[PDB]
Amino acid sequence: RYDVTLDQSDAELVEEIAWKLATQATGRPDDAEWVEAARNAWHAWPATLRRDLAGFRRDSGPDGAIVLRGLPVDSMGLPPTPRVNGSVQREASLGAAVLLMTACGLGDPGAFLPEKNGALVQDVVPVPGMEEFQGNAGSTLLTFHNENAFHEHRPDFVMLLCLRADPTGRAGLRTACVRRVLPLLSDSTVDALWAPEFRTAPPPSFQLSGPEEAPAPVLLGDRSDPDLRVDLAATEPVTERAAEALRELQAHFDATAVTHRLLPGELAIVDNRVTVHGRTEFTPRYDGTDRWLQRTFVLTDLRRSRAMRPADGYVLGAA
Ligand SMILES: NC(=O)[C@@H](O)[C@H](N)C(=O)O
Ligand SMILES: [Fe+2]
Repeated sequence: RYDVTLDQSDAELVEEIAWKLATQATGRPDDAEWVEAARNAWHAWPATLRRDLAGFRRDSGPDGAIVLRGLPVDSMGLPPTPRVNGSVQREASLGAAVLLMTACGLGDPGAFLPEKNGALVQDVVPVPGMEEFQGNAGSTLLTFHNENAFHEHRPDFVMLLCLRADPTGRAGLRTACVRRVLPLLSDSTVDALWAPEFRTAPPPSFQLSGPEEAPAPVLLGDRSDPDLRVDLAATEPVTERAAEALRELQAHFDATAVTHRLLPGELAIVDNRVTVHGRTEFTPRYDGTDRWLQRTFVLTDLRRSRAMRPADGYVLGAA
C-alpha cells in the first residue's frame, strides 16, 4: 500500500478536478485563495485515494515513503525544462493543482522565504554551472538528508511530482528510512546518534555557508521508532564518536535506500520525520529535455509555525 497506481476511473476524475482548479480558480498558487480552492478540490478526489493518503499519514511504513502513479500532467503542453536557478511555479498549472491539493490532504503546504523565494511549488531542475551544488539544481551525487534539517519547522512531508523523467537514464531519487537502518547500527553508533554532538547548517538553497544551529542529537523521540534530523553535507560532528556515527549512518543509508526513477504523472511522498533522501549523479543535456520535478512541502500541523508566518500565510521566515 506504498505503491499506488491509479485506475483509469480515478485517474480521469483527478484529471478533471486538477484541470478545473488550474483553469477556473481565481488567483495563482501562492495566493491564499488558490490554496483554499485546492483544499476544497482535494475533497472531491475519490475516496480510495483519500483513504490511501490518510493511511500513509498515519503510518508511513518501513520505508517511510509512498509513490502514486497516474496523476495528471500535461505532457504534450509541457514547455522546455527550465534552466534557471530559483525556478518556481508561480502560475496555475496541473502540477501546481496536484501538489497543492495533496498538500491540503496531508496537512497544509508551506515554504521558507530564504529558499526558492518561498514558492509553494518549486522546480527541481538541473542548472548549468550548478552541477556541484548539494541541492535541487545540482547533478552531482546528492548526499542523503532530511529536507531543511536545520529548521525547527522543517517539512513533515516532501512531495515530488515528475513532469519529465531524466531522459539519460542515470538520475534516480533515493530514499532511506531510519526504520531500516536502526536495527543494523552498532551500539556505539546508536548511543552516539542520541547525544547532542551534531551541528547542522541550512542547506545551500537557503544560503551559502549559513550559520550552524546549536549542537543536538540526530535521533529524536521513541527509542524503537525514532524520528531523525541529519544532513550528510550540512551536519558537522562535534566529537570523534559522532564522526564515526555519521560514517556508519551513511553506509547504512546507502545499503537500505530505495532508488526510484520517476516517470511523468508519478508523485513520490517522503516522510521527512523518518526518511532521508538523495539523488544519483547524472549528466544533464541542458537542451530543455532534462529531468523536471516539482516539489511541495507539507506541514502536518501548520499552527505550530504561526510565529514564522506573517498574516497566517504559508511562507515561513524569521522568529
Ligand atoms: N538539503 C535540502 O533540504 C535540499 O533539498 C534543499 N531544500 C534544496 O532544495 O536544495
Ligand atoms: Fe531535498
